[PDB]
Amino acid sequence: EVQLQESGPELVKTGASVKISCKASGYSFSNYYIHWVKQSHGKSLEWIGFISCYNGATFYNQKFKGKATFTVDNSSSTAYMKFNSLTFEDSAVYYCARLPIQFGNFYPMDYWGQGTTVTVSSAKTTAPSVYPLAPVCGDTTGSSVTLGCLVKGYFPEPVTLTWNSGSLSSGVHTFPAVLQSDLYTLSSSVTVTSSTWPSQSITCNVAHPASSTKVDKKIEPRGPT
Amino acid sequence: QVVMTQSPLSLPVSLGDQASISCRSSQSLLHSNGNTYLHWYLQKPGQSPKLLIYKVSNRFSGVPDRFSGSGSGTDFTLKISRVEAEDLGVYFCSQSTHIPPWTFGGGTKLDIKRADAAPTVSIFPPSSEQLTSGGLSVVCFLNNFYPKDINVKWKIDGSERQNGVLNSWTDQDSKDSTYSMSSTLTLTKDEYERHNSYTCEATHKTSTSPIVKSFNRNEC
Amino acid sequence: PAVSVLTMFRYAGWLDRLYMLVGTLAAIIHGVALPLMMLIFGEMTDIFANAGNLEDLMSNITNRSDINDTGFFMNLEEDMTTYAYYYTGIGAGVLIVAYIQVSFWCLAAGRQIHKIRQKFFHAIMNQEIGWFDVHDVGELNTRLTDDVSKINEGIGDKIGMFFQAMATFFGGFIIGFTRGWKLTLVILAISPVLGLSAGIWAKILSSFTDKELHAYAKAGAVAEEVLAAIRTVIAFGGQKKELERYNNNLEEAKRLGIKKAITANISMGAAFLLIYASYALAFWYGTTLVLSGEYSIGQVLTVFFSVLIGAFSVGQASPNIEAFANARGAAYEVFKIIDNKPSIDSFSKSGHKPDNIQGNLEFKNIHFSYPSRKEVQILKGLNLKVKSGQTVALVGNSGCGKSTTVQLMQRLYDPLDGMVSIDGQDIRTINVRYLREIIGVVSQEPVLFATTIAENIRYGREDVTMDEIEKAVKEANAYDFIMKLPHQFDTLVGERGAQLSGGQKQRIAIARALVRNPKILLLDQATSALDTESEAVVQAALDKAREGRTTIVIAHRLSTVRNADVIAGFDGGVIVEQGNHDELMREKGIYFKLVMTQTPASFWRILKLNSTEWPYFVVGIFCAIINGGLQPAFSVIFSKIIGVFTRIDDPETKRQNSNLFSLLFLILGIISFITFFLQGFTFGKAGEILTKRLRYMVFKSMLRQDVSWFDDPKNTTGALTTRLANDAAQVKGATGSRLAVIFQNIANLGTGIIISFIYGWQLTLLLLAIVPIIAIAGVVEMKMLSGQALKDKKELEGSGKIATEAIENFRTVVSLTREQKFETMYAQSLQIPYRNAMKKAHVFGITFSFTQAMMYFSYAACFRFGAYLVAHKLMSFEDVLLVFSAIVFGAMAVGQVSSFAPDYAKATVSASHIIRIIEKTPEIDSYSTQGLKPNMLEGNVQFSGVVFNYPTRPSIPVLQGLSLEVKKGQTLALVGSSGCGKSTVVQLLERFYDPMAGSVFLDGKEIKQLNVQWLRAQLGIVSQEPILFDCSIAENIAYGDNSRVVSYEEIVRAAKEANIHQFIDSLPDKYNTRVGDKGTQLSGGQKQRIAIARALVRQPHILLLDQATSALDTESEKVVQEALDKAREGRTCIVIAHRLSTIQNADLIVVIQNGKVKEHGTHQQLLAQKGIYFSMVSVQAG
Ligand SMILES: O[C@@H](COc1cccc2ncccc12)CN1CCN([C@@H]2c3ccccc3[C@@H]3[C@H](c4ccccc42)C3(F)F)CC1
Ligand SMILES: O[C@@H](COc1cccc2ncccc12)CN1CCN([C@@H]2c3ccccc3[C@@H]3[C@H](c4ccccc42)C3(F)F)CC1
Ligand SMILES: CC(C)CCC[C@@H](C)[C@H]1CC[C@H]2[C@@H]3CC=C4C[C@@H](O)CC[C@]4(C)[C@H]3CC[C@]12C
Ligand SMILES: CC(C)CCC[C@@H](C)[C@H]1CC[C@H]2[C@@H]3CC=C4C[C@@H](O)CC[C@]4(C)[C@H]3CC[C@]12C
Ligand SMILES: CC(C)CCC[C@@H](C)[C@H]1CC[C@H]2[C@@H]3CC=C4C[C@@H](O)CC[C@]4(C)[C@H]3CC[C@]12C
Ligand SMILES: CC(C)CCC[C@@H](C)[C@H]1CC[C@H]2[C@@H]3CC=C4C[C@@H](O)CC[C@]4(C)[C@H]3CC[C@]12C
Ligand SMILES: CC(C)CCC[C@@H](C)[C@H]1CC[C@H]2[C@@H]3CC=C4C[C@@H](O)CC[C@]4(C)[C@H]3CC[C@]12C
Ligand SMILES: CC(C)CCC[C@@H](C)[C@H]1CC[C@H]2[C@@H]3CC=C4C[C@@H](O)CC[C@]4(C)[C@H]3CC[C@]12C
Ligand SMILES: CC(C)CCC[C@@H](C)[C@H]1CC[C@H]2[C@@H]3CC=C4C[C@@H](O)CC[C@]4(C)[C@H]3CC[C@]12C
Ligand SMILES: *[C@@H]1O[C@H](CO)[C@@H](O)[C@H](O)[C@H]1NC(C)=O
Repeated sequence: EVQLQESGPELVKTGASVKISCKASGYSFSNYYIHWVKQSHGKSLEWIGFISCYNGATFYNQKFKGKATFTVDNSSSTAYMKFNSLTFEDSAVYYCARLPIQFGNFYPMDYWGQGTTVTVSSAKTTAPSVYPLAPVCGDTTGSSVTLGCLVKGYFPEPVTLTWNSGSLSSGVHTFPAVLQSDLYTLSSSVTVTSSTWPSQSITCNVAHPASSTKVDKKIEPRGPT
Repeated sequence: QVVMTQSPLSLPVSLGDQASISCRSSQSLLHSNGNTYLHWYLQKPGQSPKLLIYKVSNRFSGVPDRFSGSGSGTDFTLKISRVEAEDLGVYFCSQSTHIPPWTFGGGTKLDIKRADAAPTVSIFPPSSEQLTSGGLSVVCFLNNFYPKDINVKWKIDGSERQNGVLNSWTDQDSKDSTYSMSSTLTLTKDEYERHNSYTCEATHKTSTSPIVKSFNRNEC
Repeated sequence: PAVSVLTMFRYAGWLDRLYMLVGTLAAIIHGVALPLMMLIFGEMTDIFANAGNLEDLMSNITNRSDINDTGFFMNLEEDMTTYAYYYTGIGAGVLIVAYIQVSFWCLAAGRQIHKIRQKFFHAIMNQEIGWFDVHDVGELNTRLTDDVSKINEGIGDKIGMFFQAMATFFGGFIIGFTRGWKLTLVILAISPVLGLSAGIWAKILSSFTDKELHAYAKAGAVAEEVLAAIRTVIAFGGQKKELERYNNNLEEAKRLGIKKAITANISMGAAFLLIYASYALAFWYGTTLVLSGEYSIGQVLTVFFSVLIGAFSVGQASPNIEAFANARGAAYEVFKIIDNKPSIDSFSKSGHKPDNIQGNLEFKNIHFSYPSRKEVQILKGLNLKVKSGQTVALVGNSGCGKSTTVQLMQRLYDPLDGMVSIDGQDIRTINVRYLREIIGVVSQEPVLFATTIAENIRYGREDVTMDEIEKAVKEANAYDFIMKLPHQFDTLVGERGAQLSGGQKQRIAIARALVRNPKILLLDQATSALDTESEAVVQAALDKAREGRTTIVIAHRLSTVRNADVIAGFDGGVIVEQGNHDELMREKGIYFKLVMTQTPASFWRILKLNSTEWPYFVVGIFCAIINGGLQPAFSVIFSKIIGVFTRIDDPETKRQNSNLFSLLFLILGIISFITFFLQGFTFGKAGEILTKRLRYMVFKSMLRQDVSWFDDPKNTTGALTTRLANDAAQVKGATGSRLAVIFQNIANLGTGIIISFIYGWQLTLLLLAIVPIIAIAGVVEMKMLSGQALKDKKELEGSGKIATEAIENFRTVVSLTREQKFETMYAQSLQIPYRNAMKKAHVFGITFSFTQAMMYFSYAACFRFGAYLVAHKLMSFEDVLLVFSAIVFGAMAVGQVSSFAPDYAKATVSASHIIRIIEKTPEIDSYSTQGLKPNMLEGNVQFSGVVFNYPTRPSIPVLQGLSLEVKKGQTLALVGSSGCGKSTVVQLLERFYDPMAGSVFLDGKEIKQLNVQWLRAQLGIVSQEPILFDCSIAENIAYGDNSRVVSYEEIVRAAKEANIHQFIDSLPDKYNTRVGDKGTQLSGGQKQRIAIARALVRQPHILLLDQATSALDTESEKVVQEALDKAREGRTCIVIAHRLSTIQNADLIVVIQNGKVKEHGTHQQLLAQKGIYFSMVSVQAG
């Protein structure tokens, strides 16, 4: 069994430095290199650099010289990069993988760490603003009706949105959170039968456990407004 | 740097037949040795990227015999044989034999190959609490469509707008195997009280005319 | 027969136990320097290996700065220096630890031997003469010498080296189990066969310098038999049978030497096969594991080297327990003698001290038997008394009781029953030192110490002044000859000094007894073989000494029996006759019977000696260049199999190159085994052929040459048996082995220095400046393994002869009670080489330490300069490892090769001696077939004026013009006096010499021009003492006429004319009864009859009879005269004699003096002329 596994996910502010660790466990740690790579959101994996893992002789990429620095710890069998001089562009998911030293470059990176993410923030905690969304006043013609409720402006992730606190699972299309202006935005919707609404009561229950905020807005039909 | 270009961006594979991915270099990966190095990794969602095919023809110890490599020069191919439900990840192809940029490939997801379908577009008006707070936020849902080829477009009173807009696509369903997405226009309050015809465009490959949905503000 | 471990160290103080307890810890700390050296070597090769992979990755980036290929390589350069300090630490901390390891064991076991040696000699000297009668003297002397040398080598330095080998073993396995364990278990699976082969090779190595005189000793006995008596061999024509007798046993010794050489060299070759096959197995599994990414190359090198040197150290720790295994047996033989307590204890001082002693005495019923000869009781029930001044004498039976009471007076034995009491006081309650202080004795045959005259008087008493000595030697009637002395009393007298007469030593011995000032003077047969002209003056001297002492004279010349006071006679061990002279005359007993009866090297010549076996030398040197050239092949294969890992490559290319190089290790192992076996076998055969052929040729050319060559004291039987026994096997080591050494070393270092100037030269100049010291390291370690202790024992010979000189004549010392002088004479002569051995231990320890310290500083300096030279890209790491491996391991290999062979200087001086012996040719060549070879059968020998002097000394002319003619058939006899040389013309008849002026006219013909083998074919000789051989009596008798076809019937005939024929028939296995030390021993008369029968086998025309006196049987005289009278009838005889019972039937007797016949004629004529013959009849008639 060979297993590299890594730290936890970060939530660091802009300008600070972060240390992320790759605890190699299950092999003879003092031969193989350790290669640190970076994957952005939906892009090709770039390559940052490696460490000699016997005497700490490092080699960086060209773009990442200076704003990264690696260090080893042979006793605990880990490897670190202390990632100074943060920008917004350095929010990614970072992996570690090993290369043997007797026949490196002529062998693949045979085992990879699980990879854990770095999230550069610039603001502080803010409450969500749960708005409900009604069907359009005017035309109501279809035998299937769609109900949604928007959550805008919160920070930071996650938010547990659930219609009726878990009694409705018939088309809840919960969407991923979208970043804009360093403020997240989630949305969600469900399609129910035409005979259910507004004849029955239904609502979502937004909970934001990062700020202990639990809001329960009941949707209403658009009448005069 | 060999500027690698793995060039399917997705692969609509069914469940129980053959799949085929490319991997196309930008300089020939023949070393002075008689060997061609480029390797093939499976990356499951969330977990660590595993190794499946290395040194294009060989096979790593542990992976089943459904996998096979091919090709030489500047064109390479992995071949799944009779795909199960367990091989659904994203596949990419290191490397450069001209180090140390050490390039990697783009990636290729997989699919479950639904039959074609049409979206059910829905526009929701701005909420009354957003009318009290002082912004506009109009949201368009459109659900249960296949495949993932769409370009939604927002048009106000017959005039286009490509600023202040979001898009969020969900991923593949494991119960019906379809997609859905959303767009949201976001601006100030006073922009909302100048127009009536708020429209959307559903440019899907399964129709010629885009499915337009609309509502008018001044009546309710 | 061995002692326990806690007994051998019982003669150690506390400084010796401190020396051993520090030497053990220094042995263990020196034990674990080599596994730690391999650990730091593995860690360094790991550093150099890791940096190299990074070099190429960097190499493909073209814009990379020089400071870049400095930082990775700067780090390599900086790390190297800390390991240079590690190596200098191990070197300077093994220097002082090896110095404490060697110096504190040679000291602590030279001190115990220097105590045990003098305590053993003191234990020998304080023993009973009865115990000394049972044990041998030569066995005891050899016991002293070789047993104390074995106890010196058994605890000397072997135990510290044993602890070092065991500590290296344990350090090797601890490093092998804590660095990486799978490879250690793999090599430990084949560990027992490795240790077994190393143990066999170590037993071969430590027992290298050993002469092996067990194969040759049959021929050695043949040579020491024949060369002990050479005058007989030339006379009887004994050449071809003697050479065949030598030749067969020599062939057997050749065959045994062949098998020993083949076994020794296959035992060396199997060890190198196991070394290289273990290299192949361990690197095949090591690069199965390092290509799986589990170890590195550092851990593979470290656990492989450390487990290998562990298995070979338990290999080499076996003979150092063998030496302690047999020193346990030698210490029993020493400690049992030093354990025993004598019953009389002549060193103890507890008895009485009488004063005013006069010498009253009483024998009271003594019943005594010998403790050696137990079965017969000689004395019983004796009762004799004496008063003051009464000179008692005793006469009677022969040798029974004449000596037992003269020994019992000094208390040499206790009586088993009875109690002799001196002056009414017990003899066993006096202090025995004081008891032997008051009684003097003069022995029958006096032995004299090889010292000066005055020092021989000094043994009488150590407080005497020279005035007393001078008045004693004038008092004892000895001053006449001693005033004709060269300078003074410092005159060297002895068997190596002036060869004196028996009466002179006799009267100086009574003079020593007079300086003792005895009170009960004893005399036992002071006229054993003394002439009548000296017995009168020594009798006069002892008659001057008789006034005032209780004298007991027991001697011959039964005339002072008249002047004696009281006489007694032996009767079956009970003396019952007592009375004065005329009273014994009227008793008419045995005394009446007495008065009735009496009254350039040139090394090409040494190889030119072996010009017949060049089809062995060609395959020998063609095999030796191959066998001494595969050390650079091992260096290049080791360098490539490590340099395949300091480069980046595929996995499969690395796998197949490692498989190829492990295969080349196994192929090199099989080739090295085959070439060691053949280089052993062919030089073994071409050495033993020259030993056999050179021994046969030197024996043929040594037997042939003249009689005068055997007369010089540099050609003795001992020296010639040494130069025949020891020198063929020392010319065998200057023809083949020297060529093997030169060709192995010239391949082993020419190939190394040539390829190490090809690859990297700035390192090999440095290593070539170091190489002589590490070659000397190899040679001094190989001197330590076998030959260190052997040299020292030849130096100690000052006390080597004092002990054997004072243990032979032990009876003289115990009579004198002067043991303390001999003990201090031993003590100071032992005190000087003890200090010399301590200085040699303080030299050998420091030289053996400094060579090892240079051996580790070679690693340090070489790899530091190698790292600097690598970090500027002009040598790779594999080339630095190649240069180091060649020009270090080749230097250790030429050290071990140049010391493993035998020496050259002793070999070339032995070759010069053999080449100067085997080619020289005398004038009387005994193999010259040329000559007249006539048919003469009458034999008229006519001398005419022969003038002769011996070549051993030209200072005394002995023959002055002798003319002598013998008539046919008559028995012409010749008798003379002392110093005249009665047998000179007797030896000259066989041409044993050649006189200067004059000639022999054998029927008018000179012996110069005859054919010598014809002359020996018609000539028979009788010797004084016969020379008997280790064959049957049929060939001892049939020896009389060699080169013949003599059969059983003439042996029967010569037995008829011998009167031993029915004596042969009285013996079982009649002619087959082998005689010797393996057979029976005969009396003088029977061996005389053997000689006469042997000479009379030939049936010659002329006989030569040469007889001497001092026979003790004296009853076979009539039978040897009747066989001579069977020969005095038709065979011309020449007779000398000492018994004058042949002067009547001899025909023409001659007086010989001044080289001239005094007078011709018969017996009555020369007796009536009142010449010297009148004097001999007047002497022997009284
Ligand atoms: O010289 C010392 C110090 O050892 C070293 C120290 C530091 C560095 C070294 N580097 C290389 C080699 C040795 C190094 C080692 N002696 C060298 C000589 N051995 C001798 C010896 C003698 C003749 C031929 C071959 C051998 C070799 C081993 C061996 C086995 C059984 C009995 C004796 C020996 C063998 F038959 F296989 C003993 C140890
Ligand atoms: O010189 C060589 C070859 O020896 C000869 C070559 C040619 C001819 C010869 N002729 C006669 C005698 C020897 C000859 C011998 N050294 C002797 C010293 N070794 C030492 C050594 C030391 C102690 C115990 C065992 C060993 C043996 C080998 C070894 C391995 C690694 C490091 C050092 C050594 C080992 F651990 F297995 C090296 C080879
Ligand atoms: C000047 C003299 C007296 C000092 C002698 C220095 C020697 C004995 C010392 C100096 C450096 C020491 C080494 C330091 C580090 C190591 C590595 C460790 O894991 C095993 C022991 C080992 C290998 C030590 C062995 C003993 C050592 C070699
Ligand atoms: C004295 C000799 C004849 C006894 C036999 C010893 C040799 C031939 C045997 C004993 C133990 C064996 C080893 C035991 C373990 C393995 C693991 C295997 O996966 C590779 C081969 C290897 C390394 C074997 C090689 C052969 C081996 C070393
Ligand atoms: C007597 C002791 C030393 C055991 C000796 C074992 C030797 C003879 C045997 C055991 C295993 C063998 C190896 C097995 C496999 C091969 C692969 C071949 O392509 C090269 C030779 C090589 C590498 C052999 C070398 C010889 C070898 C090492
Ligand atoms: C390239 C040239 C210089 C290499 C020549 C090698 C020479 C210098 C070396 C290699 C082995 C050496 C020999 C090794 C052994 C001995 C035995 C000694 O009792 C006499 C010197 C002698 C015979 C040496 C003479 C010089 C020698 C022959
Ligand atoms: C390139 C030239 C300088 C090489 C010359 C090599 C000379 C300087 C060295 C190398 C090996 C040395 C020999 C190595 C071993 C011994 C054996 C010893 O019992 C006598 C000295 C002797 C014979 C040395 C003499 C000098 C020597 C021959
Ligand atoms: C008379 C000549 C041969 C000197 C004998 C002692 C030599 C062999 C030993 C004793 C001290 C040792 C030195 C100890 C310290 C170091 C410093 C290091 O940075 C280089 C090696 C070096 C310099 C060692 C080289 C070898 C050395 C000089
Ligand atoms: C025999 C005598 C005269 C010389 C012996 C010492 C020689 C063999 C060795 C001992 C240590 C070695 C030195 C080790 C350290 C360095 C410092 C490095 O930056 C240059 C090389 C240099 C200077 C080496 C030159 C050779 C050297 C001095
Ligand atoms: C790298 O490139 C620059 C200019 O392109 C040049 O100045 C520099 O010397 C180069 N470095 C080396 C080691 O050539």
